[PDB]
Amino acid sequence: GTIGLIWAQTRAGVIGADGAIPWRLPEDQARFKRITMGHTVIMGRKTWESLPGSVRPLPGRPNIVLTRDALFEPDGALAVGSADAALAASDEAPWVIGGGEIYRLFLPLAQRCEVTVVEADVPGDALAPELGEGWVVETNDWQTSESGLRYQFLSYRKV
Ligand SMILES: NC(=O)c1ccc[n+]([C@@H]2O[C@H](COP(=O)([O-])OP(=O)(O)OC[C@H]3O[C@@H](n4cnc5c(N)ncnc54)[C@H](OP(=O)(O)O)[C@@H]3O)[C@@H](O)[C@H]2O)c1
Ligand SMILES: CCc1nc(N)nc(N)c1OCCCOc1ccccc1CCC(=O)O
Ligand SMILES: [Ca+2]
Repeated sequence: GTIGLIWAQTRAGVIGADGAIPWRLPEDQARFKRITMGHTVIMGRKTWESLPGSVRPLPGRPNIVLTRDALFEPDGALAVGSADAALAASDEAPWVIGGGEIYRLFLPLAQRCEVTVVEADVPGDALAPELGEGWVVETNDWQTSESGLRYQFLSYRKV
């Protein structure tokens, strides 16, 4: 089993504000879709609710949602009550897709983090997990989106 985390953050670590992602980055959406397609995706209940209805559930991927309500019913997805239960229901290579609470829950089990860093001085109430010792990453050139925002992809792997 290989657990991955995937997220997009500002340079300062912000990932969400008022239940949404406070920027638009189409190159990141395309990358996220390509990376996770065909894999189990694990998310917190608030992230399930932040999904636009047209992509809820995320198509072509088994959706798993963590909640403490044993009778929460995400149509087209599986609701589970614990990290162990989510992994027991996962395929061999699940991606943890947020949000802040769920990233911190699965980080100790993760083997890679696919991170998009965005150049945006925007505040928020949800933060990316802190990567301490144990990870190695190669830097990539910063890119400019058609939306005009500058962004960087980073692929962290466990040492
Ligand atoms: N930038 C990115 O890449 C990215 C990606 C995804 C989301 N986000 C943003 O992040 C924000 C959401 O993050 P968040 O931390 O607020 O919410 P979250 O982690 O997505 O969901 C939190 C919820 O998950 C459930 N949960 C948490 N710990 C649990 C546990 N141990 N066992 C079972 N269920 C558990 C609870 O649901 P119940 O209340 O139902 O019990 C809790 O309220 C949004 O603003 C979203 O836009 C950003
Ligand atoms: C694209 C946002 C995003 N980007 C990265 N790098 N990691 C995430 N965990 C993430 O969040 C996933 C949850 C929200 O996903 C969306 C939010 C708005 C529109 C579309 C999608 C996903 C679309 C798809 O994957 O088909
Ligand atoms: Ca129903």
